Amino acid sequence: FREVVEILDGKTTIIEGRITETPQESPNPPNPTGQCPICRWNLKHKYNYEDVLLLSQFIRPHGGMLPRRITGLCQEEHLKIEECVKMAHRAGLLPNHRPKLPEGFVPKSKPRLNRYLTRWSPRSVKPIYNKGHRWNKVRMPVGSPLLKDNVSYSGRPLLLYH
Amino acid sequence: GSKAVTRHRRVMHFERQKLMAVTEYIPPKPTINPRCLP
Amino acid sequence: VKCTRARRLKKRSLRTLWINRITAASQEHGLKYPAFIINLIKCQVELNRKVLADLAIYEPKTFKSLAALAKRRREEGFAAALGDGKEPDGIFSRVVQHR
Amino acid sequence: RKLIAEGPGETVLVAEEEAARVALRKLFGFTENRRPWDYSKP
Amino acid sequence: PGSSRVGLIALKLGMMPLWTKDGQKHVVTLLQVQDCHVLKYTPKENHNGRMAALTVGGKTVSHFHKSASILEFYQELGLPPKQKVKIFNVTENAVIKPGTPLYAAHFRPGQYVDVTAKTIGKGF
Amino acid sequence: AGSQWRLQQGFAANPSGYGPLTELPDWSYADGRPAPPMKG
Amino acid sequence: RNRIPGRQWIGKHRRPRPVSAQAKQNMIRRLETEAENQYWLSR
Amino acid sequence: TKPIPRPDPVHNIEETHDLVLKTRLEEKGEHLEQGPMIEQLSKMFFTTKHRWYPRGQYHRRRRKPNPPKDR
Amino acid sequence: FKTKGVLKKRCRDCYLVKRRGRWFIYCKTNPKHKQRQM
Amino acid sequence: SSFSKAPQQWATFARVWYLLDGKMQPPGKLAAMASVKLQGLHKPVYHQLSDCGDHVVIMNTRHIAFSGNKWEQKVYSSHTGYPGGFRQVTAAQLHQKDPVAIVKLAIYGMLPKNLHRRTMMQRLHLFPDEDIPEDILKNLVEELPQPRKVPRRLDEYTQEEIEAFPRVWSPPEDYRL
RNA sequence: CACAAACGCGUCUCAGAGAUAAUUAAUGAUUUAAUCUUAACCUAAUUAACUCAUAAUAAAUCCAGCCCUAGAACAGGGCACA
Ligand SMILES: [Mg+2]
Ligand SMILES: [Mg+2]
Ligand SMILES: [Mg+2]
Ligand SMILES: [Mg+2]
Ligand SMILES: [Mg+2]
Ligand SMILES: [Mg+2]
Ligand SMILES: [Mg+2]
Ligand SMILES: [Mg+2]
Ligand SMILES: [Mg+2]
Ligand SMILES: [Mg+2]
Ligand SMILES: [Zn+2]
Ligand SMILES: [Zn+2]
Repeated sequence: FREVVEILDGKTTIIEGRITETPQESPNPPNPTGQCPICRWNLKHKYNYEDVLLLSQFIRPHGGMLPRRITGLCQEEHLKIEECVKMAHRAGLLPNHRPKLPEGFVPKSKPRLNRYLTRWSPRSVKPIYNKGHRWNKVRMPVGSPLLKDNVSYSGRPLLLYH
Repeated sequence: GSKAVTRHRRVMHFERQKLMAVTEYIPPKPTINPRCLP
Repeated sequence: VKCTRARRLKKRSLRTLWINRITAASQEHGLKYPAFIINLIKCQVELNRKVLADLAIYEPKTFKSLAALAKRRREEGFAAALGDGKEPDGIFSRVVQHR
Repeated sequence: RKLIAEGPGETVLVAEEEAARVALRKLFGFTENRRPWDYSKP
Repeated sequence: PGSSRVGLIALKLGMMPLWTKDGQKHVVTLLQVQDCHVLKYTPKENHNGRMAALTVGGKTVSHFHKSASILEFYQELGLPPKQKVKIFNVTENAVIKPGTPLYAAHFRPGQYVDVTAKTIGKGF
Repeated sequence: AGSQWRLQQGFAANPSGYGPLTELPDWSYADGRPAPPMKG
Repeated sequence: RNRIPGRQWIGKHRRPRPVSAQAKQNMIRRLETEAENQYWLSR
Repeated sequence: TKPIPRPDPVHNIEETHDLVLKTRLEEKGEHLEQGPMIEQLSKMFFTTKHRWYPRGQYHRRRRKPNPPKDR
Repeated sequence: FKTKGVLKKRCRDCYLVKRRGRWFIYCKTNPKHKQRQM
Repeated sequence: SSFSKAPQQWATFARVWYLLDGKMQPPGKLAAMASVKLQGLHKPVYHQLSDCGDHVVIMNTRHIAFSGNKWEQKVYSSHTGYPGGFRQVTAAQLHQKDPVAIVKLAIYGMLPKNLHRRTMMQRLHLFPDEDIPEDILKNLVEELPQPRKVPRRLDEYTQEEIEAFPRVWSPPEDYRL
């Protein structure tokens, strides 16, 4: 992990890069012959939005994401990680990875609405005024189609649109 | 009563709709994904 | 005419009442109604829903024993399913023939 | 510290009286759980 | 800054012309205060939860044509019977001890007032 | 319900079908002489 | 607000009522039964 | 288990006259109109107000005078 | 803006952006190329 | 087991107060068990002609949670009867104005449409936060478990669990986070 | 305008906060460039609705007769000054 430090000492600017010790991979994966990091740790079709401990591994401290060339993931599972990180961020998980702006925390707004399993964004969804009957129903999506491939212990499919 | 060939897609009988639904194509799904196979 | 038709519907209404009562007294023990019914049948105990609701109302310990038997049969069937073998046969999974 | 009887009531006093009735009934042997009468030919 | 005052109950006497120094003519309605007294005080948490309530009576009427509970509570209060009884929303820093009279010098010349009354009933 | 499980175990789909609950004669005399049979 | 023109189950425009999974499993069960029947009718 | 709640206190007793004090404990009485009585009963017993209103002559006459009893 | 069903770049400086749940052709050099999917 | 007729009947048809927490809970899964306990469909002595039915006190109504984007998509609509009196209020705005409205309307719609409906919402008590009257508090018997297991964030996880969860990947040292 | 009243052709009064759709921006990843974000975190500039501050009503059981600017009936306000 490399950090940059910018120093101002009397009309002289010094920009330096310093290496900080980084954590390493755990020594014994259960499936060593797998290429991809999730698919060698056997977390394919297992994790969800609730798994905070794995979604914290592939994120920036400011809530951003890391590219797939760095993370090494397969493309579909990288998209699944991206969707689950977005779902957790709108669900109110990862509270310490928001950026710090001390002028803005003091002017409080209306209290944060508790929500989870949000496929879309709060600001871009129109309210369904017209709705519909049973033979044409506008269904509110809950969860994402990227996560329909998870295992079902009940055996019933995950109802994504309700 | 409509003709045999129309332009309005000719909405089907319910038993034929059940026939279409049971005889939809399903792809072969391998046991382990070949991309993150070795 | 309504007397005859409601006489026909009386059996269905009373059966629905019995199923609601059995569902209530089984969910009071934390076991679902279809699991309770099929696991009571799998022990070759054939009590109809009328007398099962009757035990449920007036007979709390006996209905608790029946719910315990159904839960034990459900756990035994799940264990036999996850075992994937014919050699382990349980104490309540044995099948008794007529004599 | 052993339970011999328990009784219901609308009021605490009525419940206590009913618990005394249950205790007296279990002591004397008149219960709902008692032996029915023997109607037989000796 | 956001406080509210105690209002009055008056009697509409009539109407008069009035003139201004720029030459224009306005019309004034005459409101005579005859007997105005604060009656009782209802607290903030018992009335609305924002502002307290002050009870103000109107012009003085006869003892013999009022009700028994009304005469009993005015006998405890100490004043003769009033005609109309009204409720004013008043902030806690403007509370007045009950049984206190009020006068038209409560209003100063040059101010804006709100006027509430039963209008002229034209029937069906 | 559970007719399918009875079908794998060899019993009838209906519990009334040919079981020991069915071909036994449901009442008998107290001294032990057999009852007259059922028309069904 | 939204209407089905004419009668529901007759016309050019019908009710868009879909197929259900229960109907699907019923159809596969009936197909398996008749497949067993046409096996037993073979020889 | 928890012990029995013990509540017994007589605040109506007077040192001057116990015969007036016992009558003061029997001096509690109040009369109230129909509508306030119905909403008071509804708030007390957690039911709606529509049960407590009375019924007609035709409805009270068709009630069975001697209903069957079991047990 | 122009409200359209399918979107294309009329020059090389136009770009795609997903805003408010909809897709946008935004162009800086030629502002007449501003298009919005419906 | 041996009781008199009137106290036996009183014990059988006794009314019970239940407690229910609504913090981080879906209103539908809350209202399912709320509807069941308001019916008395958890009683084996249940009958539709009997007056069986239990009280339910729901707290933490302000801390309600919707799955998905239902906070902005789902609307609640009413008509005042007058022309031009049609009000479609988003569920976010309705919960901002009246906190108990969402759970009240969910239970009110889920309960069966007979004339016992008003009577059994008269036994329902809804409080937005944990501020219950003491007369209601002394009536309570048991608390029902929450239908949804609440997910915890990163800060509630202990460091034992943090080092117990294995690290999936090894980041390069030249990268900036 | 031949009733003490009604009337206009005559006179008086008429309002704050939040919220938004489209559209502009600030910070910043996937895609270490950028990029208003169906990426978050806090932001603003912003139509009409729509709600709420705020205003009205909001003191239980005297009511025979008489009057009334109150009224179809029932109701409502006065009847100690004088
Ligand atoms: Mg034809
Ligand atoms: Mg028959
Ligand atoms: Mg009039
Ligand atoms: Mg026959
Ligand atoms: Mg048609
Ligand atoms: Mg039609
Ligand atoms: Mg940048
Ligand atoms: Mg820019
Ligand atoms: Mg208001
Ligand atoms: Mg009067
Ligand atoms: Zn992979
Ligand atoms: Zn262009």
